[PDB]
Amino acid sequence: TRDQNGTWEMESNENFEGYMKALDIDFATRKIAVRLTQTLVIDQDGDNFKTKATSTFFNYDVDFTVGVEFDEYTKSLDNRHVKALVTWEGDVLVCVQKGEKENRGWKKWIEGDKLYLELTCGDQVCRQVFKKK
Repeated sequence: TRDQNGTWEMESNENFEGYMKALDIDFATRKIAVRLTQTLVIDQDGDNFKTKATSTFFNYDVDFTVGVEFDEYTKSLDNRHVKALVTWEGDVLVCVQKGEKENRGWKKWIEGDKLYLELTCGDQVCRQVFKKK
C-alpha cells in the first residue's frame, strides 16, 4: 500500500550511527540520538505530506508535495542546502536530496503491519522499522 498515514513507533534502528557519521553530525549529538526511541507522525492526503519525527531531545519536521521539487536547509541536522524531490517507485516512497553528499535521501514503504525507513548517505545505509501506535 501507498498509505503511510499514522503514528509510528520505532522498533529497530540499524546503523543510525553510520548514517549520521556520513552526514557529519557532531559526535555528541550522534551519541544521544542513537539511543532514543523515535515516533513518526505522518499526515498524508493525496500528494500532500506533513510529517514529524520526534524523540525525547530532538525533533525533525518536514512537509512536502509528492512530485514537487523543493529546496531544503537541513538546519538541525547537518546544516546543508539540498534540492529535494519525493516520488513513488511502485509502493516505495523515494526521497532524493541532491547536493554535496552522494546517495543522500531515503526510502519509505509499508510491509504488512510495519513501516520501513531506509536512510542513505554516501556508502552508509540505516534501516529503521516502525509499527503503528
